[PDB]
Amino acid sequence: RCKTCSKGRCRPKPNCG
Repeated sequence: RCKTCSKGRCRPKPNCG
């Protein structure tokens, strides 16, 4: 549960790929 979805956008984490 490291990946987070921005407000409206959904992208991978910088360190948690």
